[PDB]
Amino acid sequence: QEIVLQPRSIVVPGELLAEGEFQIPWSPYILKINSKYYSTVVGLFDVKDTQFEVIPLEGSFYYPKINDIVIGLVEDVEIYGWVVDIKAPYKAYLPASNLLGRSINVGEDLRRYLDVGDYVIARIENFDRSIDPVLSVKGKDLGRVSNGIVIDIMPVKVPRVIGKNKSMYETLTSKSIFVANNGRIWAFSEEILIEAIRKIENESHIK
Amino acid sequence: QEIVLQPRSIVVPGELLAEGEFQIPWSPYILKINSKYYSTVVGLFDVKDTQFEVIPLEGSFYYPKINDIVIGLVEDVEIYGWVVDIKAPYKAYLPASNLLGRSINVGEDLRRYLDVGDYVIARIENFDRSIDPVLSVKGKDLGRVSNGIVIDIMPVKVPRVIGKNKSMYETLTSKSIFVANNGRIWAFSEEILIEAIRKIENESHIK
Amino acid sequence: ERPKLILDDGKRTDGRKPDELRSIKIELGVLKNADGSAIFEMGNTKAIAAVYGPKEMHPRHLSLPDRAVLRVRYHMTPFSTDERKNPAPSRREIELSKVIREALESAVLVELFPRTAIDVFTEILQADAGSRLVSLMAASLALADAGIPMRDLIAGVAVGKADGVIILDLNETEAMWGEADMPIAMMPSLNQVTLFQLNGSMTPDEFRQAFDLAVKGINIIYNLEREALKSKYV
Amino acid sequence: ERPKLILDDGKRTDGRKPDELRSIKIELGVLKNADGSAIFEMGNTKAIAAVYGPKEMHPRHLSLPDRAVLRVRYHMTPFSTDERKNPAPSRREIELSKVIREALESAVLVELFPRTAIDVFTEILQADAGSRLVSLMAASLALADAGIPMRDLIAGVAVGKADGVIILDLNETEAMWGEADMPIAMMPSLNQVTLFQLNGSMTPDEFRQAFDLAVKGINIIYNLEREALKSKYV
Amino acid sequence: ERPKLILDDGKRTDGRKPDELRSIKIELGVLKNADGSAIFEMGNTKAIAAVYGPKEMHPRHLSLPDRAVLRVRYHMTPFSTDERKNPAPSRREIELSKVIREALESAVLVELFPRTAIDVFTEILQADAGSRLVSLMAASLALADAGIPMRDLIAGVAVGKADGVIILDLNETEAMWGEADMPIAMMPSLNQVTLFQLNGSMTPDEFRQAFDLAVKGINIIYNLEREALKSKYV
Amino acid sequence: GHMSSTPSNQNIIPIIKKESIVSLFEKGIRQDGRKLTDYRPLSITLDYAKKADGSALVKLGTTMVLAGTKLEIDKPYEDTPNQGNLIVNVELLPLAYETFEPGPPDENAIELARVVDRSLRDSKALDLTKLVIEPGKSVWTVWLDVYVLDYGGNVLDACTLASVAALYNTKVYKVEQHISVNKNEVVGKLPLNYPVVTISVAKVDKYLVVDPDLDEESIMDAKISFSYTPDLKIVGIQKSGKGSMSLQDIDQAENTARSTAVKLLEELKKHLGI
Amino acid sequence: GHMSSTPSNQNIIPIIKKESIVSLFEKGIRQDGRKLTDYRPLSITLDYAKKADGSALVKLGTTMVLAGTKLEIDKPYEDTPNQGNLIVNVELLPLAYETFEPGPPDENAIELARVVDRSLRDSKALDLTKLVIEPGKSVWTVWLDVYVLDYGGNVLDACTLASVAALYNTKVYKVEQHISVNKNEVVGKLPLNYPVVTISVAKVDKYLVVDPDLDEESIMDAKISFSYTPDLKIVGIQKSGKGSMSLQDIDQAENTARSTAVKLLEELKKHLGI
Amino acid sequence: GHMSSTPSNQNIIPIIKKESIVSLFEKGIRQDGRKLTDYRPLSITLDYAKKADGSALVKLGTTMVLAGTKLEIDKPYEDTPNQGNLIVNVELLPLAYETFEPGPPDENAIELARVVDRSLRDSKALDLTKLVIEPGKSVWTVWLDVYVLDYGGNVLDACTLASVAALYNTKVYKVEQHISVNKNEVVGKLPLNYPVVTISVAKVDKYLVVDPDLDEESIMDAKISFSYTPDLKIVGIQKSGKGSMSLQDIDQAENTARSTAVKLLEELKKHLGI
Ligand SMILES: [Cl-]
Ligand SMILES: [Cl-]
Ligand SMILES: [Cl-]
Repeated sequence: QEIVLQPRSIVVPGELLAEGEFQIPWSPYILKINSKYYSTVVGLFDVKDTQFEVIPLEGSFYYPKINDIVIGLVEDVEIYGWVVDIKAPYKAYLPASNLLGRSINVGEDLRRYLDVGDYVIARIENFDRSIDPVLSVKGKDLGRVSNGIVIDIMPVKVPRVIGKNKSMYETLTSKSIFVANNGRIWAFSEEILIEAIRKIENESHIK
Repeated sequence: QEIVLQPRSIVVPGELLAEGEFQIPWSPYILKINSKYYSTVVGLFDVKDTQFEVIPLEGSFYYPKINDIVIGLVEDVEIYGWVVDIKAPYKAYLPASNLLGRSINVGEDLRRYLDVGDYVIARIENFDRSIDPVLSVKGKDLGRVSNGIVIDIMPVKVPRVIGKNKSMYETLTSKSIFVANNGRIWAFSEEILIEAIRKIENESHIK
Repeated sequence: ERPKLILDDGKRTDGRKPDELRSIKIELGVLKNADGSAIFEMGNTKAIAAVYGPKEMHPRHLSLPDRAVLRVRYHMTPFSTDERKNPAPSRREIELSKVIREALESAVLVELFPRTAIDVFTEILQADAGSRLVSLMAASLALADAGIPMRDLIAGVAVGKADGVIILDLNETEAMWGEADMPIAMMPSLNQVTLFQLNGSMTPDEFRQAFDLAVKGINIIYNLEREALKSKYV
Repeated sequence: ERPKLILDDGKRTDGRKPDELRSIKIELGVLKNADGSAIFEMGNTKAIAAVYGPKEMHPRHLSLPDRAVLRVRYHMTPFSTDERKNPAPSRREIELSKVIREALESAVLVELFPRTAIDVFTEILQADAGSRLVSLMAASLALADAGIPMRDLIAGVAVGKADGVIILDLNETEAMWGEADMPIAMMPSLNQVTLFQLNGSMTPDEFRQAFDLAVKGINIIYNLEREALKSKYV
Repeated sequence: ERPKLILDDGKRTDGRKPDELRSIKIELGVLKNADGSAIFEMGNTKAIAAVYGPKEMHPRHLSLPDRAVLRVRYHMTPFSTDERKNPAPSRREIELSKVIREALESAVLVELFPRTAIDVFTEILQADAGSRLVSLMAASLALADAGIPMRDLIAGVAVGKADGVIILDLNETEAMWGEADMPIAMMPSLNQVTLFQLNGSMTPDEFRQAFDLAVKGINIIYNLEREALKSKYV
Repeated sequence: GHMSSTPSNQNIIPIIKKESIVSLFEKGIRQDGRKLTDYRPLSITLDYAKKADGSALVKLGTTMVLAGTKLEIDKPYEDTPNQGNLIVNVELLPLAYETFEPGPPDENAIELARVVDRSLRDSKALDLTKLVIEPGKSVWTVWLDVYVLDYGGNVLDACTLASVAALYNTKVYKVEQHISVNKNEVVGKLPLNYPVVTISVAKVDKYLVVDPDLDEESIMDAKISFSYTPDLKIVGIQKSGKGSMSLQDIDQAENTARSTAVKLLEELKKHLGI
Repeated sequence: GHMSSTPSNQNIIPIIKKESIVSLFEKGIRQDGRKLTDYRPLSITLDYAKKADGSALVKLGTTMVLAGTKLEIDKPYEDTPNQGNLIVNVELLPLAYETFEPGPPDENAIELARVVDRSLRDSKALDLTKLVIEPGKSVWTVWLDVYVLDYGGNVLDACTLASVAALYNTKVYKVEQHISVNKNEVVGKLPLNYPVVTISVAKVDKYLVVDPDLDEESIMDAKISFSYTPDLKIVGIQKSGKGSMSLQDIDQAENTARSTAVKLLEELKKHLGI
Repeated sequence: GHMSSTPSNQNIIPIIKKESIVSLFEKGIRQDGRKLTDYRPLSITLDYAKKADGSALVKLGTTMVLAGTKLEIDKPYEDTPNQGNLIVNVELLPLAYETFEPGPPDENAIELARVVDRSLRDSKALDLTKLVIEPGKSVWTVWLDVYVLDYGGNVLDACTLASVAALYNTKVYKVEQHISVNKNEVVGKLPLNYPVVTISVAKVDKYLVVDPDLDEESIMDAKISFSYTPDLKIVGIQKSGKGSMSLQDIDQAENTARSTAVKLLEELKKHLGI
């Protein structure tokens, strides 16, 4: 057979989603055991076309994907680069050569480039299960942040904050915000958008 | 003077072998103290021509020699190479560049090349008292093992298993086997050669 | 031995029937710092758990190339027991931390996070029997609250024998004075046992009767665990 | 002091003459996992030793660039002594582990294996005096059994004084009640002393008499060690 | 409570007036190995300190990228007190080591030496009250003797209340039997407090009276510290 | 042997966040809208730990502390035949914060226990002479164990509140002479003279802030804590942290702490039913 | 403070070796030619440790365990005036396996001691009321110390055998009233009701194997141990290892263990002279 | 569980420096101009630690050791009802040398304590039967704590000197029967039969050197220490260090040590006032 057990339901680890042999791409949120598919997380069952997925409702960590745009926080400065925190299980590394467009020089490195406590907007240039993520500043409007508020959120919530065709992204800009894959948003006076972007976390499952 | 104290004898640490000034190449199994030579191991005193040696009868470890052919076991996979166990005091490293004939690529390294628990046949391309041994897969019939039994033995016994003009190697092949320097042998149906290649360990000193 | 454990009405000292569970209460998201958290109460036994993780592990040589490492602590507060417990870990706590970790190892999908640690800390706030299971189930729930992928939740209960009667979900009087106490935990949807211990003595037929009764309790508990996890979204 | 240690026949409490050794028994290759192993018995004193090594050492900063590091443990089992010994290492065990390591440092050719550790573990199964020496000689034999190159084997014995008589290879009664106890170990073919301690009191002439008697015992023991090691090949 | 602390002459048990310090003696460069060292005596309270540093720190992950790490030990010898003190660190010693380190953190210019440790070890040789301050001032002096740059020296004294009288620099009788004991240390040229604790009880007005009296003592001590450091060059 | 080392920052906060935290201090308010002199919301749940002789769960903002007591009969110490005993232990549970590891109490938990113990003792709130059963022969030992379950800033003041509440909540059981404790009969509550509070003031540049949260603790120069009884005697003081403060800062801090203490004591008394 | 962590593999075995180990399981036999239900060769040498009150050296395949007892006179615990004491310690000596380091008992040795202790206690084999010398005043304490000298797989079952054998081998000495122990006069042997055995069953894919060796332990999914007295009551159960098993696996395992127990008890009795 | 490991060199000295150190040994003198048989300058300051019952600060060259005693009343051990107690502790303070870290005594400090303890005990210098107050009921316990403040070489001999001097310096206080110690009344000094000395001889190639300094210890092959009473009985011997020595070296060393002992005992007696 090939059958699905649920509509748009709230899902829990171990919950049977479907029986049959579907041709689903592998996901960390679904566990296939022979002809049965189970959720591995607290989440929202989502059927699209003939395939299905589980959307996680829970989780504080970001899983690196190559070429993701990410806003990190510098923590350590090594000899030839900067260690960066991107709210992942693994910490990211921004090479000096990447920032400079050239090799470090014989007595280089104050920190006018980047010091501890600086926010950086950056893209993941390398990552797999065998190595920590590598950052690149190359693109436009990447690099250090100077001004603005940076709001932290569940990376799990990032797709709701942007929304269908960036609809949620629109209805925030015009109210008074860059949304990274990282669960962090870089952002008028007395802009208390934060109080609303926390309310999206607390109601994403609703309507 | 220049005299030898023993014929083909079983030898023990501290045992005086010879008095005089012989022109012997240095060996870990013989200790020269001015005009006296002593065994450092449980072994078999062997006189050849005008020189002498001690053949060790004891010892579970292999001492790397450059260009030795060796069958190791992969244990760790680092970013740009594989850590390998060759029954030595030091663990060996097989560089990725050596295996690939080219540099690692930006998202490379599953393990279809080599994973933990794989046996590898390989040669030692670099080693000295200052560094751990480096492996090379370059040669023919090196690289990963797919099939067959791999039998572990005292590296000390490797020269007896091959034998004079590979005589012991012959009398095994025809009975029903690659013999590495490592004290490991890669190898018809229900071939219980192992039960015989253990008997060589238990009688090498005899006849 | 000393008190009567089965009364002439055939009921237990706390009024329960042999096949009846103590009341259960579950709270989730109880701690702000923890990546996930839970309080589990089964009768007067109460545990809190906190989870932190996937995160890189500093002693790299203690990490694993293909898996996350689970790091687990079962600890009882000094005031959780009838007589004060010394806060230094006991041999009991050391054993139970291992048995609880190995139960969780079967459930947590650790190979998703190579070279990381997932930290699981549990504290017994009130001990009235069954605290290893209440700890384990709080940990399971806390891991779900943390969004850490697992094959299944873990539900567990202790069965045993009291004055010759096979009984479900022991209280402290029964654990202390009864003839046998057998904690069992499972991944119920997968039909898999994750924790299994017996202390005391049972015949082989009594053991099979007890195992069967445990499964019935586990299935009830599992549904409460599922509902608790869903409750905030519905 | 309390019992007579030298009887009117001029013999000792166990029937030995002042210049007589206790009986010796040596077994080699006693353990399967250990790279080398040995049991040494001298009278009712019995030690087992196990060796593991040359192997790379994980705390690289604890390794040595030009030498192997020896790691050595002398430990007594709780039931080795007349009254139970607490299994936690004592100050005595800590001292003796060091004295035994430093003896072995003179013999083992550690510069053959830079950046490695050679691990040497010994356990006293029965203690009736002389256990530091029986430990040291079991370790020496176990290292030979492991094929780890050494300058020489180590043989040792304790000499002492009992009721004014200089005596060879003390038993526990003599160690406890005698006037002096002096353990000495050597690499006998190299004429070198590796361990040397005295407790109690002796005149300088008594000390020289005792040292001389120890050498005679050591030479006997050394030959037994050589024969034991050769015995399986001949 | 038990002995009279203020006598009918209005003087204290050791003959001092309420606003009078105990006698002070300072010696510098007392140890050969230490990079810097000092002995400080205030009455019968005596501490020795030794400093080693800037040096690279082996557990690199314990180092700081922008600062040196201070490593500090306050310890009392077993024979420093009226009744023997057990040499194992006590909870008191653990607390005082932290309070002393944090005082020194304000003074030492640690950002001059990224990724290093500066080690500060102090030992109380005689304890007659005020030993945390005598320790802290010996450490300050020892750091100066070691040539380790600091913003200022640290001077300190304990004020308190005895039989209702606010008093400067307590002795042990007053510390034990008085109503309050308040150690204060400062960088006096910078007007900055580095250590501040009170035990016992005071009214808010008494607290202000006492703080004021402490400053007067500190200023006297500071000048003695300056003169001691200069004395060998002049 | 032991030693105290400078720690790593376990909450490195970005320059930009510091500016926000202090942005409304000019107007006398913080992040959460509270005044510079306000505590966060406080709840105190008595008898939370049912097998404790007394207990209290304190929630102060996101800080959570569970205190519990257990009483035992002991022979008194030889030097104090006419007093019972109080033993204070604090643990900073690895549940409480991400960088906490399990192990015995570190220097921070030891400091907490010792500051709380002194404040209780020197306040005279718990008169240990009241804990005697038979002079010279049998006294009560009060074990106070204080567990920080959620580290959200100002854990000291929450530990003091929880400790005082647990002690107030402590049941005393009948003692039977044959001597045994009969736990079926509650004859008393632990006798206290009054509550005590500890008030922590953090210095953040030119401002002093009462009841610092996690973020404020991450940016403060130093902190100082002052303990009060209801008569507003000062019954303990502890400066903590790496930075120094002026004599004038300390003076101002005490004046500010004492004003807050009056209100906190009042709220604690409501929670206690006294 | 303490915590349990996933270990590294201390015996990483190559894919190829796993296939060989299980290659003859279809025919009901293993590497060494033994049946899936057979123990390895067992020898038990009593009185091996001559200064122990009782002792036994157990060799089970390449696993070697030395157990020894020492008895002491103690006042009984206040709650158990009519019982003596049993204290079980197991050490996994660094002699025993290459990756073992010296230190106090790790969680594996602690688990072993506690599983053995329970099986001895709950079996009722050693009735501690028999260890009383003077009720309320003097009892025997039995210290049982169990040393794993060679770690060759299934150390639990060897530890149980050695423990039971050492206890059976324990001499009881005359007690002289003045109270002293006179070690020149053996008046008794420690009184046991019967022996106990522990039987460990490892799950290796679709097979269950009794008495796993080192290689089998290195590839097993999980293991479960069942303790028996001669009446075949179950007197302890412990699932160990990282993997799960089904209810049906456990059921089958118990049935298989119990069949083996009968034979093992018989062999142990021959070794004991009972 | 514990083990002894080869240490790293904590004083790696350059080839060139070794040649200089030994350059004048042919002429019978060292770096500092002292003869191969001479101790460095010795000062002994009694009653240095004023709250100790007895104490001595020993400076031997750049080595500095502070020993102190404290006496307590104890019930004697059951096996020794007619003797008091001596407990020796040595600590190698992290103040003393750059590579010393704080922690409990390592194997070097444990060895020092045990060598000193034996020499004191086996010398019969301190007759513990003299420390009895009431036979079977009350005896003195002498706690001897010996702190190495500056590690400058030959710390053993300085520890022995300091230990003997502190014991000689020990005040005995009046015991009041009700039993209490009245510290207002000194009735005695600890009773010693005689002093003891320890003499350390280092082997540096073909030379033997008395009282090795830091540099000499850094290049020596091995060292051996011999303890003497004034009758020149040998009352302890300890070979220490990684290297071996011949029977003849040991013989020569003892003869050389004993010659030095006579002079050292004489100097120590002047320092003690006996
Ligand atoms: Cl439980
Ligand atoms: Cl010995
Ligand atoms: Cl102080």
